[PDB]
Amino acid sequence: SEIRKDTLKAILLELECHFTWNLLKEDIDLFEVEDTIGQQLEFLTTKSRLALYNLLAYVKHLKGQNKDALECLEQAEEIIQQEHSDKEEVRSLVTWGNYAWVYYHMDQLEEAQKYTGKIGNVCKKLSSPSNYKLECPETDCEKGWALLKFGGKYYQKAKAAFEKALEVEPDNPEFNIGYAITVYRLDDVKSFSLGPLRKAVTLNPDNSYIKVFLALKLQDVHAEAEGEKYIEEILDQISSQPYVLRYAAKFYRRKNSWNKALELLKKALEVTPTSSFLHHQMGLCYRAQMIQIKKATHNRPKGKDKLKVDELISSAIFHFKAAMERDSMFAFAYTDLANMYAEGGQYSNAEDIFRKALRLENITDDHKHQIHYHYGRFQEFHRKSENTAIHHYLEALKVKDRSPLRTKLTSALKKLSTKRLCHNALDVQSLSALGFVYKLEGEKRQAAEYYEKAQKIDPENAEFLTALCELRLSI
Repeated sequence: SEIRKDTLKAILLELECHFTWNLLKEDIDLFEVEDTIGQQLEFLTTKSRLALYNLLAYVKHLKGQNKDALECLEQAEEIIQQEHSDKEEVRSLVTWGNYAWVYYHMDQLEEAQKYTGKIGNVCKKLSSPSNYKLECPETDCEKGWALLKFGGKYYQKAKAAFEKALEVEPDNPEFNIGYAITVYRLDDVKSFSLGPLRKAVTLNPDNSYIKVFLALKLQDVHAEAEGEKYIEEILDQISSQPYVLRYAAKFYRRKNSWNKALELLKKALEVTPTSSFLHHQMGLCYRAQMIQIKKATHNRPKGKDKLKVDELISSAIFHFKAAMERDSMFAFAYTDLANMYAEGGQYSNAEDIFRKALRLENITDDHKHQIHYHYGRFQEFHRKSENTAIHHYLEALKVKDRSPLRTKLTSALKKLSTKRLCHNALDVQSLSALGFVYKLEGEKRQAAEYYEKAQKIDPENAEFLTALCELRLSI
């Protein structure tokens, strides 16, 4: 019954849980996010797992695995009853909301209704100003973690949420970890997060997770020795924790300690061998060492150095391929592989990989942006095909017009267009590109001038029509 389903849905929309927090699947690589959560769950004391489990449920639902979501929620509830607490029913609200939603998506409306009933009973007994939600620091914290896990588009939101929690308990250890981590990811380099991370470490003395990020930030601001002291402080504790291991390995990698990084990444991979992220990290290690050697030997490594370089290239390729095999949506692996091929002169291979990458549909717009950027670079400096380079820089801008890559893209587009003017009138490609760039930079008259020509050459082009229709609104 559509009527009953919508009637229930109206209530579901009032709840506080992952299903009402605007966490768009399009914004993430589902398999990566699932991998990340699984890694954070490893050998983690059960108590600290609640939020993870709730989030994992939502993620399993996003993957079309509602039963696995049920399993995750069963685990979350068990964690809740394991804490024996007089904050129990309150602590169960998110889990219950997720239950209600998951049962709704399984067309099992009465179950869902049971959970909305429990939630409503709790809200009424506590005389909440809302019928199906309850103002709660814990819930703000949980939402903070969910947002943070959905990536760069959500960091500001995450910060807001942690701050709300922090407004109630400013010295709560967990809230402080979430806030500090969020400001850390926002730092990507700035170091606004240094104070917050120091405080978070102070409030969580035996927590490896927060210390590794303090170490990474200390490294960022050229306080390497202190950071390394933190890393050594957590080494023994993290030997079964792939998630912390990979950041410790990152610290070592950035310090050029290749074998230390590889040692930790190998332990991590032994915990979670299905991980694309971990393979990709290994490949990055091999690659960085190879680059360091080529640099030192002025691009002519001899003897042992030569052997080592070959071996490193093969290892890097191996790991980027492993990462692609474990998650076809893991875009960084494709572009790193293709770029390594391109550097070695292997243009046919680079092209195979790039083409696979350009044909992926269900990846995020950020990844697509970057893929187009890299393929355009490949076209400009290796193929020497300025037209295709223009096409892809343009695509990169269309998909995501305000990123750290915006100036590179716009300047490159202007430069390549001007180079087109050396012997020929502008192609429709270059005209389109300049129209786009100038419209984006605010030069509406010039943009309009370029689109007029683009149109005159291609009269039925819907893009030029729409651009002109829009531009004629101005001034």
